[PDB]
Amino acid sequence: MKLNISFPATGCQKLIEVDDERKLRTFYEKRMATEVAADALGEEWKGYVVRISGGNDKQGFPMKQGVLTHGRVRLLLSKGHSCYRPRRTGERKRKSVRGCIVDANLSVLNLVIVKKGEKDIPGLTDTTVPRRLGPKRASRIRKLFNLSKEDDVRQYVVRKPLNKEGKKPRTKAPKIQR
Amino acid sequence: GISRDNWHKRRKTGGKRKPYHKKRKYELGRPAANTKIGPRRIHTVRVRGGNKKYRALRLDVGNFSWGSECCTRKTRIIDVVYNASNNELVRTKTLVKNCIVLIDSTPYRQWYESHYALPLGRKKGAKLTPEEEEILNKKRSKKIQKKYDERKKNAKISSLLEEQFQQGKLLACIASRPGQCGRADGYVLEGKELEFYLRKIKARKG
Amino acid sequence: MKVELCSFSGYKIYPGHGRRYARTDGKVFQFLNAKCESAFLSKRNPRQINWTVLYRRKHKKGQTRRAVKFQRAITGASLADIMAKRNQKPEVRKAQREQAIRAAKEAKKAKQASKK
RNA sequence: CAUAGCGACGUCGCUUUUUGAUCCUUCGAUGUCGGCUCUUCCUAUCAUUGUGAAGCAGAAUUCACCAAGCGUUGGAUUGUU
RNA sequence: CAUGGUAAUCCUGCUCAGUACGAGAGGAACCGCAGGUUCAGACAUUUGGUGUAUGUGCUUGGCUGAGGAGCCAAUGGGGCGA
RNA sequence: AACUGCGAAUGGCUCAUUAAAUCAGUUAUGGUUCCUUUGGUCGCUCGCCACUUGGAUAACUGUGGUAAUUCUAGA
RNA sequence: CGAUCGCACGCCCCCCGUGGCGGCGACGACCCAUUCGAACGUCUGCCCUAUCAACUUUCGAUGGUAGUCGCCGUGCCUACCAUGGUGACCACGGGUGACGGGGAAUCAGGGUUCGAUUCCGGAGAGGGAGCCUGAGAAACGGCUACCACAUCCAAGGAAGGCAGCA
RNA sequence: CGUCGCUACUACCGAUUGGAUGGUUUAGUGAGGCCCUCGGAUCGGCCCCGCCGGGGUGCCCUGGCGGAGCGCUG
Ligand SMILES: [Mg+2]
Ligand SMILES: [Mg+2]
Ligand SMILES: [Mg+2]
Ligand SMILES: [Mg+2]
Ligand SMILES: [Mg+2]
Ligand SMILES: [Mg+2]
Ligand SMILES: [Mg+2]
Ligand SMILES: [Mg+2]
Ligand SMILES: [Mg+2]
Ligand SMILES: [Mg+2]
Ligand SMILES: [Mg+2]
Ligand SMILES: [Mg+2]
Ligand SMILES: [Mg+2]
Ligand SMILES: [Mg+2]
Ligand SMILES: [Mg+2]
Ligand SMILES: [Mg+2]
Ligand SMILES: [Mg+2]
Repeated sequence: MKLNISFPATGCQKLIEVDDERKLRTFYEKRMATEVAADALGEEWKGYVVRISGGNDKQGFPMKQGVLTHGRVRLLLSKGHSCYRPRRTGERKRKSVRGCIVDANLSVLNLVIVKKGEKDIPGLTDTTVPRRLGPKRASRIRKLFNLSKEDDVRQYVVRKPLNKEGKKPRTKAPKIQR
Repeated sequence: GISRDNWHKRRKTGGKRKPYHKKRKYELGRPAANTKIGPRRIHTVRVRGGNKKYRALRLDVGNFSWGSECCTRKTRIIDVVYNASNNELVRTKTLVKNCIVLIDSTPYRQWYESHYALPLGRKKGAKLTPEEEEILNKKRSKKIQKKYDERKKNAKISSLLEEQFQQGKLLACIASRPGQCGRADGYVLEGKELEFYLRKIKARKG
Repeated sequence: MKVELCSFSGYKIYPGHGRRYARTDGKVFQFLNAKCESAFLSKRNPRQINWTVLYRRKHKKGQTRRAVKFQRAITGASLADIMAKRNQKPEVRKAQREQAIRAAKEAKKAKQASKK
């Protein structure tokens, strides 16, 4: 049962291959969006509290929050529920979804670290990938650079420097709104 | 679903009519609102043309007009006392268009002292003195007292309404349609209609 | 030691215990004893029988605020860069606004000269 | 090709599970058919064990020997045997 | 232990083997394995039956003034039941 | 590319159903709704952001599941 | 009771010197009117059949009263009442190898047959049934369920609707 | 002209509580949608307030960890 491990404060999600029942028993019979101390995955995962954020069934069916069962059910899914995007407006389609309780019968199990452990997981907590593009709204950059009122707002926007080999150098700035 | 078509009915001669099409949307129906009495709960349904209808599922207040006195106050509905259509609507306390209900007389009373300067519904007085003492005397001038005692000659209320004010509850007939407008507006029963409904309620019980 | 099954009452059914019932529609049920089997066959609802597990969990028998935000670097502006930008409070920003205002002032004087 | 398997014309026997023949016992009474149930016995063996023979290539079948240990059923119609 | 009784029986499938034999069509057997039929001797862990433990609920008519607790109706009836 | 808006209820096909039903002419909606167009109306209301307020989500980066789909999940 | 988007850009400067004014549009709107309509209504009109003469009426049949619901008028539905309503001037039932009409064939006059078929109106998308969105659908080159067919599967599931053009 | 005898064809009656395929329905079961009454897996705001902080001057303008107020709420 693979584990898709992701740390939001740095990004750098990674997939973990484990096959030990004893290691995975700490997750069993836990609902989604619950924080469980992931200290059963050896010494390296000690001191880690992780949140169960979802997964997929043995047949690739994603799990839906609030189903409150183990196994698969069929639900009439409307716009904006989960596990479904409407092909046309107002369309609702019946689909199969996995329950929120996790057991051995899964392919993956999406996990999100809530609080940091005592050491650094290799390839996970390091090499912090930045957020690509900064705020576009004027208020959202006022909050980010702590502006009071109208102090060089135009030039305090984030400029995106992009380079390619055949490209002649140039910077890119967004059209700031509101 | 619930259809309001005329083709499922028999012909005037009694012959069986055969439908030439399956059920159409514009000839639909919807479940009854069944407006009870309780905390305000109104549901919005979409209707033909994209307009809006209000399903008053539960109501507690309604705008009832005195009529004779041209007094229109937002008061509280207590219970349903009589319904011409069905007795079960009285038993289940369901608000429909023509059922008559008991409503509080407090705002109408307050308007009556504030306009006519007469006790109404009181038994002996001297019970709300820091307000009624002020509103009886008012130490007002000659012209204001001239207006007030000019308004005394027409300050007669029917003994039936006087009894209802003594009891503290007026009985009034709804005029709006809950489940269509989502409110319970109405008018205070008085005169011959009040006597007719009083005789109906008396003949029903006791 | 085999696969453990659950009954009409939700109890564990050990190997060699109870019966198993396969319906025509393709559903297979297993019962712990003839009491549960007779209750199921008489179409009695387990949520209304006091000793079944479903009733116990229906009647609850026997059994805060968090909001944290982090600051991250942006492509083209590191954490050091954004800290340098956002920590210009001690009247440096006043210098920026006043110099921008006076620069726009000579710009507006040029506009007035070339306008009328 | 008489005799693998049959056997005409004749002729010698065995059995008492057929029906007769007789009238010895029973007429101061031996309860008279069939079915059901249940046990045992016979072999003139349908099957099964071991065999011999064939017009026994195999398969199937037929004849015979030792042989009665074991088995020989469920029903429609009929009181039926 | 004298003596007496005595009991086990038959079939099918797989393999041998589409093999031997046969022009072909067809088509075995010995050893081995897995099971059944009839019979016999038991036994109740499980499944089923019984059930007046007159065990525990439900319920009709009646009776103890009512509640509670009960009883009668040749086992009142019914569900589950050691 | 995607979010949003609009269209997708027109067109095309066929004649099974349907015998005061459809339909044809006539008349009514003073018993109803109406996208769009066009034209009115939009300072009529006395009542520490307005030099412009808040949050999320697409598209996008990355990690995947299922044999499969115009399936989608986590970050 | 507009926190929207483009186009050229101009005017006032006393108070001053950074602010206030301005045109052309686009988008937008509660409501009204108009347009496109749609929906239910009024009167008259349809082939054969009595070896179909009495139908409707508990479960609405005809009407009244009060409501419910519907976009609205109405038994559309509910409650309480009344006993009505339709028929030899053919009711009701059955058949149709019946979608209706504008029309087509035949042609003294009168008629008799045919109109699935390009225009108008209606109905349906395999048979039913139920809904989301939207002004407008009971939509099917939208969804859901059953029934009948039927596609792929790694057997755990998934996907269907040519009475559109070929 | 009719019976009778032969050969064809066409219908008719006929035990068989005959047979088949449509259609309309009683009754029982009853998927699914819609509505109502509940329900509450989760997701947010306030009360943050264990603290460093604080400025018109312990009396916070709050710039964050953090417990969680174990409530009010949508
Ligand atoms: Mg903009
Ligand atoms: Mg003699
Ligand atoms: Mg004797
Ligand atoms: Mg004897
Ligand atoms: Mg012998
Ligand atoms: Mg011996
Ligand atoms: Mg023996
Ligand atoms: Mg009793
Ligand atoms: Mg008692
Ligand atoms: Mg007796
Ligand atoms: Mg029993
Ligand atoms: Mg629209
Ligand atoms: Mg037809
Ligand atoms: Mg035509
Ligand atoms: Mg047409
Ligand atoms: Mg249609
Ligand atoms: Mg459809």
